[PDB]
Amino acid sequence: NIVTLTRFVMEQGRKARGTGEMTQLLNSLCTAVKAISTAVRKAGIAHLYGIAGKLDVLSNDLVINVLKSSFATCVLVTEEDKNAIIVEPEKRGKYVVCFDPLDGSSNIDCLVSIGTIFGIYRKNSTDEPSEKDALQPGRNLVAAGYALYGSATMLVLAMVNGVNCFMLDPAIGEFILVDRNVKIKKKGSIYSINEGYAKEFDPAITEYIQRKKFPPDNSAPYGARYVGSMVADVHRTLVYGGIFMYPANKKSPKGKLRLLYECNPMAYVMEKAGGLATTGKEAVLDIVPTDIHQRAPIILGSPEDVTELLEIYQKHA
Amino acid sequence: NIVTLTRFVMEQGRKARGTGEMTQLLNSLCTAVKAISTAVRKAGIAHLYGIAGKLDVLSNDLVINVLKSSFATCVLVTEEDKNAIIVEPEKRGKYVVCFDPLDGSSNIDCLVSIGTIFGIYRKNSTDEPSEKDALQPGRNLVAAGYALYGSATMLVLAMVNGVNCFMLDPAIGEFILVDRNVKIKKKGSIYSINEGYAKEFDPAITEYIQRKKFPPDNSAPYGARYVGSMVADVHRTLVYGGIFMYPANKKSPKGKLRLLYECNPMAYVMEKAGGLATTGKEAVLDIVPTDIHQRAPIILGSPEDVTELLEIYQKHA
Amino acid sequence: NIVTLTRFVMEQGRKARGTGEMTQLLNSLCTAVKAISTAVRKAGIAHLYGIAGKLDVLSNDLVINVLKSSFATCVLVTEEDKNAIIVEPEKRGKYVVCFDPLDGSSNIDCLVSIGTIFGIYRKNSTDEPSEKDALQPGRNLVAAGYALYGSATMLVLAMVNGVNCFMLDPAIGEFILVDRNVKIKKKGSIYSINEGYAKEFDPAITEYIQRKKFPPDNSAPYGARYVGSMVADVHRTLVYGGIFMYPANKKSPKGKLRLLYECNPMAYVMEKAGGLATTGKEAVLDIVPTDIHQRAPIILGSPEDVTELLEIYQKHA
Amino acid sequence: NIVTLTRFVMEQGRKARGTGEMTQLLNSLCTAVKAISTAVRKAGIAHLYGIAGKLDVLSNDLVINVLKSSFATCVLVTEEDKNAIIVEPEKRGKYVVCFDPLDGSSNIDCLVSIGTIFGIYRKNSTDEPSEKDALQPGRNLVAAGYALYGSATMLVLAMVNGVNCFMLDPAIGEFILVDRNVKIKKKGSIYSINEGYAKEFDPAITEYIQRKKFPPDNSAPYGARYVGSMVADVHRTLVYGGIFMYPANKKSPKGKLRLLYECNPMAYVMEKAGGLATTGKEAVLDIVPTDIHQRAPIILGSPEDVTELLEIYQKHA
Ligand SMILES: Nc1ncnc2c1ncn2[C@@H]1O[C@H](COP(=O)(O)O)[C@@H](O)[C@H]1O
Ligand SMILES: Nc1ncnc2c1ncn2[C@@H]1O[C@H](COP(=O)(O)O)[C@@H](O)[C@H]1O
Ligand SMILES: Nc1ncnc2c1ncn2[C@@H]1O[C@H](COP(=O)(O)O)[C@@H](O)[C@H]1O
Ligand SMILES: Nc1ncnc2c1ncn2[C@@H]1O[C@H](COP(=O)(O)O)[C@@H](O)[C@H]1O
Ligand SMILES: O=P(O)(O)OC[C@@H]1O[C@H](COP(=O)(O)O)[C@@H](O)[C@@H]1O
Ligand SMILES: O=P(O)(O)OC[C@@H]1O[C@H](COP(=O)(O)O)[C@@H](O)[C@@H]1O
Ligand SMILES: O=P(O)(O)OC[C@@H]1O[C@H](COP(=O)(O)O)[C@@H](O)[C@@H]1O
Ligand SMILES: O=P(O)(O)OC[C@@H]1O[C@H](COP(=O)(O)O)[C@@H](O)[C@@H]1O
Ligand SMILES: [Mn+2]
Ligand SMILES: [Mn+2]
Ligand SMILES: [Mn+2]
Ligand SMILES: [Mn+2]
Ligand SMILES: [Mn+2]
Ligand SMILES: [Mn+2]
Ligand SMILES: [Mn+2]
Ligand SMILES: [Mn+2]
Repeated sequence: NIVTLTRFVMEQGRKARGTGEMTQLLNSLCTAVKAISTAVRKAGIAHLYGIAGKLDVLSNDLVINVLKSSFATCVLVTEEDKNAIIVEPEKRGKYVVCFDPLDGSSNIDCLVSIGTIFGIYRKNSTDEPSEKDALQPGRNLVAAGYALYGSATMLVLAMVNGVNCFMLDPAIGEFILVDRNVKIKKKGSIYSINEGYAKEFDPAITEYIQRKKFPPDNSAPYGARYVGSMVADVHRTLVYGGIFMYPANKKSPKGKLRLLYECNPMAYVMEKAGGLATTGKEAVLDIVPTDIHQRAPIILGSPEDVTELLEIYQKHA
Repeated sequence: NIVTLTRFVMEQGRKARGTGEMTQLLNSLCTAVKAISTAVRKAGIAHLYGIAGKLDVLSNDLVINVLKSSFATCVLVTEEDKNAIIVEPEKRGKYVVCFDPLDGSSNIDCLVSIGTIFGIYRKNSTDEPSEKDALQPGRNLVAAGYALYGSATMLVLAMVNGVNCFMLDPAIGEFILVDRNVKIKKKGSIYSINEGYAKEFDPAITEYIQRKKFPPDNSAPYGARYVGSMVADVHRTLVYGGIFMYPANKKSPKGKLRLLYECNPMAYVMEKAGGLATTGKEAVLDIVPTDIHQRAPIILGSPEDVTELLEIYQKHA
Repeated sequence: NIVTLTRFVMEQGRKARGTGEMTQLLNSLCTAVKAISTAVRKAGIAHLYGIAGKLDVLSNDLVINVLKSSFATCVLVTEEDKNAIIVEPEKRGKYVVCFDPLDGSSNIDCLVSIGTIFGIYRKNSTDEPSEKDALQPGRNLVAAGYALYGSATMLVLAMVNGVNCFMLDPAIGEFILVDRNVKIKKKGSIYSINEGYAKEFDPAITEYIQRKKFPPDNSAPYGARYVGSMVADVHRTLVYGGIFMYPANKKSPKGKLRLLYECNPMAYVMEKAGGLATTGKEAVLDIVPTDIHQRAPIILGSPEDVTELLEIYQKHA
Repeated sequence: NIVTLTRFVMEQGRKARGTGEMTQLLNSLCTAVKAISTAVRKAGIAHLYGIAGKLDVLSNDLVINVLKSSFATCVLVTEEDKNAIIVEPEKRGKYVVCFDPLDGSSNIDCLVSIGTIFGIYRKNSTDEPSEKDALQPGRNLVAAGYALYGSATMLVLAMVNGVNCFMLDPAIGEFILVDRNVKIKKKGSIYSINEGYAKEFDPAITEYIQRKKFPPDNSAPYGARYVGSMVADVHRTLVYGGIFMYPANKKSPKGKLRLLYECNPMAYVMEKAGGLATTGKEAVLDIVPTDIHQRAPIILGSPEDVTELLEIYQKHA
């Protein structure tokens, strides 16, 4: 028998004996992702083209409104907003959601895969809700995941007991569990980084890449892929294995990727799947935020590949 | 005042005083592509998962039957078929069609952007049609193009008069003309190649790559992108500018990409767009095929970038 | 802020402090209706028509499998099955569902509106579940409603606190609450019956109809409508007002419509909306079943119209 | 070996050595109907309901702009417009098109089946186009038909060679030919009329109705059906057989149905299908219009049923 995301979430919330506050939140997210998927695939575009009678601003408004109406949140952090968003008391819930409504928005014009990233924290210090409430290490995540709008739409949800992937059936608007308890390969054979910044890479990265192209033991070099869309690159890593890197350089001394809504959620997903997610010096999830839009270096993927690179880092210390 | 593919193809058939056989063909292509797009986004997967108690193969069948049902074709060449398909004399038309029904199939599991590529030739001769009718240099192409199933489904059609882009509106099942008479940029800022093969590159490629990462005139380096699906990489090249490369290496000293249904259509779109497509030695469209599944090295993109690499190819000539 | 069926159901289940067993059941139904709607609108028909590579049997299999997997039911009664269906212990829940998967199936060939009807009972006598468990008067319904596949798809759900209508947005696969706490007009102006059986009508009906066409006080006669699909006729009644009748005659001495899955659910819906639902002699909901496929005469609609007819019945007694 | 509307219309244009102007027109109609169908099934309603913070009018605009964008029309007559629409000489073609963009609009709130009706005339004359160009008897129709938005969306197209039915596959946005060269039954078993007007009927209608309920030769009575939407009632008549009637009464001694865009197209489809369409006195197609919004009585359906009533009309002549 088939398993939909709606059934799964509910069953899990029943086992966890929750009051159903999180369940509603996860039901709101799902509805939000289906709506973004539809707009991304361009339904109704003929109307812009005069059969007479913006995509990340819309996506932002969809996540915000749908999360608010779930009555399960109190603090919202969007890549698109400068400050955290405090929900009105009338709609307050106990959850804090950090999300990137549409990641890889430069790529929209080229029809490159894009996605939505989200991380959910439980408000802990019960004071008037505020920004500080979102400043929690990723180790404190109740749930995280992402929706990828690629050749098909997929939702990857990670929670304490594992990672699960749901495929969207757009004919009936239901996500079907297609992969249960996902685990990443120990060792991969694809590395993914923008080599256009080779001139600014630290020595460890430099040595790593060279080791991938020209392996000491004459083995096969790793294949290279770099879609340029984090959700897409990270999704291929999780599913196929390998390592993804966006280390610090010059144009980004602390990395380009934001911690709250890009790095933490993917680090969480990777960890539950049996992979590693480091900064080069430290685990991404243990970092204590100081700014909601903070950036952080990130290297994630199969444990052996990440370990190997980490060995090289120590070597240059 | 909206232009749909169906309206466009008809007007063009009228201006060219065609008998309507090529229009019927292009209409059948539009229909096959809409059908493939739908199976790619997974409409109906719930049934596979028992809601009531391959893709590469389905795509081939869709194109083949839809094309045959057009009564405008005599010879069909597919990446999936060892031998060329000769049409039943009952449905035999005068067009030769070369296609790759689903390119990037290995990427399906990762949900990377995939696509369909086709090149149309007019049967030149008067004897029984045969494989030999497809063996024409790409310079003889009547029409060529591709459909990209990415975040949105797009059809790019190139003919003598130029290149046009049609976005699929999945709500009404109609391709809408969104970019007319497209021209690639003279010079881009992105290079695209699988650097996992560095060990295998000839000295000209190696030096070019080096010039892009460490510019000798101290100009900003190029960004790197390599989705891993030709249609996706080329489509980004066409719209954003830059260069795409898949030169020869241990993986066949002859290149990986197939000439008839991958390189030619793309070389044809590029040239019509004001760009270049070369093997490093000769222009792709001028190669006289000798085998329907003949591979060939290819470099395409903005003219200035392609000419720069051609010069390096000279310097090592 | 918008309200989806998924949110609404959950919120209601939280207020009712249910263990979430019914909530899952209602979530399963919703998924089932979206799947039937898609098949009814003919998605994928091109495949039957050879773009190379039953509707009530399918609908039946969809309801059954989806209800079973909800783990919330123990007894299923379908118009399509001779005997009640006893769920395996592994999947048992406390609910009994009586449904007509696709009503108005003759009408399929003519594209006439069709629908799904369902009534839900709570297993009371806790013995090994069986048919007798379904033999409960409709007054014992926990929930009932229907999905109408007309110009648009709608789900009408009735429960103890009222009637609510949800419109299906097929772009995102979500039912949106569009009408809250529905109440029928006191008096209507449309009567609906198959006058083709005039020769077999009892005197009361005969007098009623004649009173509608030739009103004693020279008022405007009632308009007449008779789609021939109960869900469609009953839905226009509920929404617009009036009276619907399928009384006993000769070819059907006890009426044609079945009590468990056609009469009870619509009587329940009508009652919560402030309308009446009689047999001519008695209220439909108070009848105690003796057979699962039992038939029963039915007259329902606005209270004044039904009362008026009931007065006439008493008159001929 | 599947036939899509687009393929069919093209082949027919080719067999008739058309210049392709009528084909462009029929293609624009197919596109408008797909667009209307989508707005009817409510795709996107979630937006109306604030998911991110008329129908009659939208339908008119869709048909009007899509038709004008065809460059095959000079005069457009719509039920919604007081005056005929004269096309800008820049887009002026030679076709006159009469349509009711959304028939049964009052039924929208009840979700009853609704439809689009059109009749196409060839402008016969050489002076400035005007309203007067639409005033041709229906016998002069080049093409006529309708789209029914019911449980599935169907397009019925009638031309000189016959009547064909195309079912819309909303998954790929393509009409598929499912019923070829349709012929109505000689005699049916269903009559369709609004008996709420009994008080107003002329003696011929009254007697006929009486013959159907109480057959003088003791044969089975006719079943009654009256959805209340012409396209729905007529479409059922065409496919299942029988008779449909909307004679004159207090509601205009001239009938309710409009001649140019409701009666003629339907009379034309019926006649091409081997049936009859009469006002009781004359055939509908032979009436010479005098006003674009001229109403006319109509009776159509199986020939034997229509001839029986015509005889009664004689008996009271
Ligand atoms: N849908 C669910 N899936 C997984 N865990 C859940 C679910 N619902 C609740 N829980 C867990 O129970 C806690 C409290 O639930 P709640 O009352 O809904 O806020 C959450 O923070 C989770 O830790
Ligand atoms: N739809 C069309 N678009 C562009 N060119 C066309 C079209 N139809 C025909 N032509 C051209 O006219 C030639 C003959 O058309 P045909 O008679 O249909 O085989 C083609 O090979 C093209 O060169
Ligand atoms: N989704 C809901 N909507 C309305 N009432 C509910 C809901 N869930 C539970 N209830 C009520 O609570 C009872 C027991 O709930 P349950 O434990 O889910 O079986 C049901 O039989 C209803 O009476
Ligand atoms: N697609 C078509 N289907 C059927 N008949 C057509 C078609 N196109 C043209 N014809 C016929 O040929 C005539 C002239 O066509 P046209 O030159 O396109 O205006 C029409 O008025 C019809 O009588
Ligand atoms: O548009 P966003 O939200 O800023 O995302 C762009 C990000 O940019 C990274 C790649 O940027 P580079 O061009 O520097 O490689 C990705 O992996 C992220 O998706
Ligand atoms: O379409 P195909 O026949 O399945 O081939 C996939 C191709 O493979 C190339 C990538 O190959 P590498 O892994 O060798 O870079 C792409 O650029 C093309 O999409
Ligand atoms: O196909 P079903 O499930 O038997 O439904 C037909 C029923 O039949 C009634 C009308 O039948 P008559 O032809 O006797 O009026 C409706 O109101 C019901 O929908
Ligand atoms: O399409 P319109 O202009 O809105 O008219 C609706 C029509 O109205 C007739 C029904 O009228 P009565 O209520 O008078 O039977 C139908 O048969 C037609 O669909
Ligand atoms: Mn963003
Ligand atoms: Mn981002
Ligand atoms: Mn292929
Ligand atoms: Mn290929
Ligand atoms: Mn049934
Ligand atoms: Mn039934
Ligand atoms: Mn109208
Ligand atoms: Mn009308």
